[PDB]
Amino acid sequence: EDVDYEKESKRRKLEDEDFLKLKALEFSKDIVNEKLQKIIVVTDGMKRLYEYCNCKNSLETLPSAANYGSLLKRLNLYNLDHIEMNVNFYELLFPLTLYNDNDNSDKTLSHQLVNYIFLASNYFQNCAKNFNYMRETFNVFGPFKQIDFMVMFVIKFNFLCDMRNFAKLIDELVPNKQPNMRIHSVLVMRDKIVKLAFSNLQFQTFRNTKHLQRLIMLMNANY
Amino acid sequence: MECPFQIQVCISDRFFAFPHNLVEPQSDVGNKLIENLIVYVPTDDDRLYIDKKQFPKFNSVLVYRHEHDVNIDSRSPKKTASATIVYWNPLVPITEIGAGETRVFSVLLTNNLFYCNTMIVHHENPKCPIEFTYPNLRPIACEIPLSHFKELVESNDFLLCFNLETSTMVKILSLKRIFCIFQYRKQPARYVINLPHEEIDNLYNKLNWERTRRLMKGDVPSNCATVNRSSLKYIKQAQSLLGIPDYSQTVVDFVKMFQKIIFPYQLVPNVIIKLNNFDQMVSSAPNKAEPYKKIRLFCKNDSIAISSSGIVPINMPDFSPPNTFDYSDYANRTNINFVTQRVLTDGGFSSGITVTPVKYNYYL
Repeated sequence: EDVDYEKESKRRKLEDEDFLKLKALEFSKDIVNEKLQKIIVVTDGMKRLYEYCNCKNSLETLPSAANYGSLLKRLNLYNLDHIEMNVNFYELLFPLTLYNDNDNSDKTLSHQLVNYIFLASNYFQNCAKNFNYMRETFNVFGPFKQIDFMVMFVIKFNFLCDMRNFAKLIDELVPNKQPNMRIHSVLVMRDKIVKLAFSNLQFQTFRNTKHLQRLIMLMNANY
Repeated sequence: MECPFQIQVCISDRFFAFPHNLVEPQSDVGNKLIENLIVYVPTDDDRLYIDKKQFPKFNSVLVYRHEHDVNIDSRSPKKTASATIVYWNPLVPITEIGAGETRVFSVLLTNNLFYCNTMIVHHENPKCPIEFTYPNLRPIACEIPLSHFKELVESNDFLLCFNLETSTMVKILSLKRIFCIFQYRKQPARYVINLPHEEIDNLYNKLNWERTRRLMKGDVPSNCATVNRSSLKYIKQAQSLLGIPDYSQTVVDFVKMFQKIIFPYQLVPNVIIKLNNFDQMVSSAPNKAEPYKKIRLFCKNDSIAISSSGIVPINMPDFSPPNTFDYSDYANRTNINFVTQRVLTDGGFSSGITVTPVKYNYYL
């Protein structure tokens, strides 16, 4: 017999060495980000919606969209109020921060990421700046009960096409298990001012969904 | 205060990382398992490391920064068994509890946690780390743990900082975490800190209280700790007056060097005497002017001990009130004076001479 615990104490002593190795394995990069996987899945993951998005250059309004706006009139059948009027912004863009630029990179990418972030920020700032103008320029095609939601969708979709392109530039570079602290915080504060812009909007609002429902969920940060 | 009934504390330095494994779904009597779970953390930053996927046992998991309310403040917190609750390294008392016994897993015993059901699962880390100060360096952010993960594996020369607003509690917490991970590290890396540090010596005193608190239930580790300024400068002067082969030489070096010789002379080194002398508190203690803390020093198999004041017999109050007293027929003022006159005459010395007869404790 050996009733004393010291046997198990020694066993713990042994185990302890592993601790650091285990933790390091628990902090190494991760192979892929399922959020980006979901993006790639949904991108043209529903009937032919890619082909309408001829819009480009990330800084454009009513780029001959009226052709697509006709099909948005047809979409007007749906209760487009299911669309969120707010932009999830950070709550979608978080996965992009899971990249230590010191590795799997020339350390150059984060710069372009911040540039794209400020781009989209100014985009949405102009959207808030001119929404009513945009309302009228598309109301040209006829008022609709949910024209506000239609405009919101137009904005979000046109953004999303560029977002798809931008993501496919990175093309599933290996992410870290955790985001960059400073990039995350910068995103956080810029999202603060962005939601402040939504507050400054001060507007008020004016099933066979499953396909378009996929993109609606994705806009609404379904997970 | 005290911990409310039906709450338990588990200390583990390992809890510096979130122990995703251990927790199990609580259930009420009647096996009413509560897969709804909510967790509370010092900061939103803490959430960024913590993964929902680790807990298939639960269908519903949520996490929030703690905030110290007012209206619920009670010795007995509010109860809500409808959800399991966890607090991880909490700073401040909690006013609400989950299903069944609530449990907290934390590195650090706050005073709030004293009168509490507590377990530690402790283990000794043998490797004491060190500070160093030169006035190459690794700039370590003063708060974020894993920002420099594996850098703390690779290097040994760690610079530290803080932002002005920082809660002292947060400072202590981060420092504790760093020291634990260092004690796990295989070599004594060197601290460097860019702060006025007087408040850091204050916080060190806090750490002393904390370690004692632990030791109330603890592993009695031989944990290294030091006075950091008075001592520091003194030892620096000591080295300077000696030859300085290494201005970076650790104190423990000199300590052990004297250890080599103490027993053969059976008497107390002045270095160790000045230690436990010029600490504010753990010493002769200018905090309260307490030289009364004389050291009784013992060694294996001895029939006797070495006091601050000479040999003593074992387990007795340092000096007998009775003795072969210093009978005044010696130490007669008159005799002392005469001798002094003789001496001064011979020396041709005008000033600066004083003498005192010796005195004796238990033994002569």
